[PDB]
Amino acid sequence: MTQLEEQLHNVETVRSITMQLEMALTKLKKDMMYQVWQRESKALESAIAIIHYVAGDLK
Amino acid sequence: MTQLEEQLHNVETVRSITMQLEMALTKLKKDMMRGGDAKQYQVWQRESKALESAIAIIHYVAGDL
Repeated sequence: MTQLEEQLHNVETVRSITMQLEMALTKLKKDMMYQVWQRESKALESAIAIIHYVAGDLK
Repeated sequence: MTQLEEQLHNVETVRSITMQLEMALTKLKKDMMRGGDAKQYQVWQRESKALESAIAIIHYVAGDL
């Protein structure tokens, strides 16, 4: 159980930090909101969507 | 200037978090090289490569380095 709890903790940490990154990018994009600002903001939304998706498999 | 400082500090927070993510992925990686084999390591190798590629994109777009 201790070692399984360690593996679980390492997966949960990755999941938690990925959700934090999603929020940091959201603040970045929200705060910055002309095409180039707009285009970076869409790119950030897309990067956020991606890492959210990829991280879903972590459960 | 308020807008510039706020953007710089937001990009800094992105840098910090992405550094922390990369460190956590390194640890998760040790455990996968040891916890067994089969479906889940190959599932993990898929997921890890995708995660690191998502991080590379974030760096390209946010430019945190």
